Amino acid sequence: MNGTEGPNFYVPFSNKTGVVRSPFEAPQYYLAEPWQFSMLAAYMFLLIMLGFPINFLTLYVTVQHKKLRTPLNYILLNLAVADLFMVFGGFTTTLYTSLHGYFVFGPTGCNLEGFFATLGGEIALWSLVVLAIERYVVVCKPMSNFRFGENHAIMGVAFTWVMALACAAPPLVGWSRYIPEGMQCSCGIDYYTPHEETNNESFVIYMFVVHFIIPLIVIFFCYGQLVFTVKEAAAQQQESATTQKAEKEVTRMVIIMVIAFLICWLPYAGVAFYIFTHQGSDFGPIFMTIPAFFAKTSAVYNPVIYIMMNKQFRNCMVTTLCCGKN
Amino acid sequence: ILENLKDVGLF
Ligand SMILES: *[C@H]1O[C@H](CO)[C@@H](O[C@@H]2O[C@H](CO)[C@@H](O[C@@H]3O[C@H](CO)[C@@H](O)[C@H](O[C@@H]4O[C@H](CO)[C@@H](O)[C@H](O)[C@@H]4O)[C@@H]3O)[C@H](O)[C@H]2NC(C)=O)[C@H](O)[C@H]1NC(C)=O
Ligand SMILES: CCCCCCCCO[C@@H]1O[C@H](CO)[C@@H](O)[C@H](O)[C@H]1O
Ligand SMILES: CC(C)=CCC/C(C)=C\CO
Repeated sequence: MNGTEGPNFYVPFSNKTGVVRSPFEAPQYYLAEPWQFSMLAAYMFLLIMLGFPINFLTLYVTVQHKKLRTPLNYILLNLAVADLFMVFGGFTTTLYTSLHGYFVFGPTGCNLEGFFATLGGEIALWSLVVLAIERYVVVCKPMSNFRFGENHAIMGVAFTWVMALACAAPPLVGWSRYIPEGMQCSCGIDYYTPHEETNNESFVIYMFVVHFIIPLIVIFFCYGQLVFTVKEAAAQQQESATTQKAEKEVTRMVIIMVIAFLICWLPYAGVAFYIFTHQGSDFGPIFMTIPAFFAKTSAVYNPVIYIMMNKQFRNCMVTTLCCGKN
Repeated sequence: ILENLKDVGLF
């Protein structure tokens, strides 16, 4: 036995020496040296200093550049807002708590920081799915005589919020729960304890199938059809050097988007699957945060891939950052 | 497809 249970938490450290304390009441310097909490605070500072400007500037240039306010760009703005939910609802709170050594805001603040951190990551998750669906519908033209408009773009954003609420609200009402994870400074969905009072097992399964398998299949199918459509069109039009460049660029971006999506959620998939299955084991609190590293950093590199590598957005941002001329 | 690839920000 290598954990300590409480009414609303689970510290991954044995209490056979009597030093384990509540993560809501006292610093947790027995599961990690104080400098590791400082490095945890240092990494939260990095995500804030990089994640906020790049994501805020995306909303700013859209206000300034009329050509960016198109329906196909709504879901990109929804991506920037979701990243900001991760920055302020999660990153800033964790920077604060890590400087204390424990989660100072108690169980109520744990549900708050856990709801908005899960909501932010899920909106960004499903925004990448909706973006693939729209790009597949627009380019592959799978429906007969259909034009993507403003009402379809709004429903695409509303669909992400509904999927995120269908993913962060259940822990607040008794399906799974929010508890401090790893070094006990940030809160998330419980998959380290089989808390039968809230049915953690059926939620983790519903979490894995509906909110990871379904998104992964949809993204692979849509972008798979897109690369097929583009390569087919260019093959039937090899006299156009521009169409040959487009086929290469589109293929290169699809590989980058799919690989980045895997780097984001696959470590969180397997490592949390192992912690869930091989439960009650001697999970290092440092080992807990290995999947959280790749997923949380997506608040920084999703804007780089989906905004900064977009020609229309990058030109408007260079103009705005360079005082108005470039 | 060149026009639709620009609309979705892929080219
Ligand atoms: C794992 O580590 C520790 C040992 O298992 C545990 O800490 C102990 O927690 C108990 C309370 O559950 C503490 O008990 C108090 O101890 C003080 C001094 O020894 C007593 O004065 C105090 O008196 C009590 O309160 C009332 C009297 O006014 C009375 O109603 C009670 O019957 C009783 O007399 C308590 O006995 C104990 O000191 C703690 N020990 C240490 C070393 O901290 C941790 O909580 C546990 N970790 C977790 C996360 O649960
Ligand atoms: C960005 C601003 C973050 C504020 C950091 C809060 C520092 C935590 O201050 C706490 O005060 C306690 C009582 O004095 C002490 O035990 C410790 O110094 C510390 O845990
Ligand atoms: C398996 C588990 C406890 C959470 C899965 C998290 C994931 C891979 C995606 C969440 O949308």
